Amino acid sequence: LVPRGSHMASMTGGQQMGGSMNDCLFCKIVAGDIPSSKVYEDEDVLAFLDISQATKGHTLVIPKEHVRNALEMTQTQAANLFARIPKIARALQKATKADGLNIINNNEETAGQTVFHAHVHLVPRFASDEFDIRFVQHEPDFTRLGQLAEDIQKEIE
Amino acid sequence: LVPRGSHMASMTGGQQMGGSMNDCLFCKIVAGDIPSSKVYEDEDVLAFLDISQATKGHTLVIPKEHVRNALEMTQTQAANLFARIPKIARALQKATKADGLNIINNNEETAGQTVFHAHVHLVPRFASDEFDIRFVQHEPDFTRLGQLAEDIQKEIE
Ligand code: NA
Ligand code: NA
Ligand code: NA
Ligand code: NA
Ligand SMILES: [Zn+2]
Ligand SMILES: [Zn+2]
Repeated sequence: LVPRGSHMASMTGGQQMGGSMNDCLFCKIVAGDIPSSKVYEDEDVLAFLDISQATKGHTLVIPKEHVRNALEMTQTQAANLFARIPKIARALQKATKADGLNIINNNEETAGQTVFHAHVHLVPRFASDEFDIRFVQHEPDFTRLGQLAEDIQKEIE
Repeated sequence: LVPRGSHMASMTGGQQMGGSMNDCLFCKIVAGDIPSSKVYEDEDVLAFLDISQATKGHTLVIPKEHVRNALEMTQTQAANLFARIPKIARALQKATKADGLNIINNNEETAGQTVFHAHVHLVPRFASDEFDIRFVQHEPDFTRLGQLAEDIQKEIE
């Protein structure tokens, strides 16, 4: 596991905020210091087009309150961030006439995270894209699978 | 857009539930009719290992209440489903000693959806995987990008 230990430690991982994180591009966008291509904003959340446009309409939805990623969120932070996502996604699909949509949150560098303020990608999909998720499949060993589930249950409890 | 029109139509897309959806494998799992490799359960949510194990510990988190996908959810449905996800993800990461994690929801067939009961994938990542997300990048035309954001804003409002 990743090291912990801060005068601002959070119970759920990461740091509590003791106004914004420094050297955080997304905090600077929230503060209005740096411009973004905005599509939605309310008291808790900001959504803007991802400038790299993995597909047409690719959007990031971020909390205004800084948190590193979902691995470090409280249930309240996660509930607040995602409550807005269906409404934004419906609008994105309508505007782009998309056939489908992927919702993606990446946590830490091995999962592709490079900006350390939580962001949820909304990636419209068009029956055409160079965008893709490689979901490989394996045949389960049910005995090992049962033991893995037991191990994970232990950690929740 | 996809056709609408049902005696059980939902305001947010899809159908309201008028006890469970028939011919739904995930509803049958929720009902306890079909077994699953469970890792977490509460009043609103069930999480179990995905039998295909895209990576070690790959888990699906589903609402007990049937809804097709996030495109058709209410804010309450989305808030309830994702509130539990950080806690489950932390446990999964601890149990597997994962270096990162992807959180993914796929909506409709072009985005990879094949089971039509909403499910959020938690995909542990290990610095090793054959699992991958292909996030292609493009250079923006800022004038077109600004018009696209305007169009999307129009649909939210
Ligand atoms: Na935290
Ligand atoms: Na990311
Ligand atoms: Na609905
Ligand atoms: Na899926
Ligand atoms: Zn930030
Ligand atoms: Zn169902």
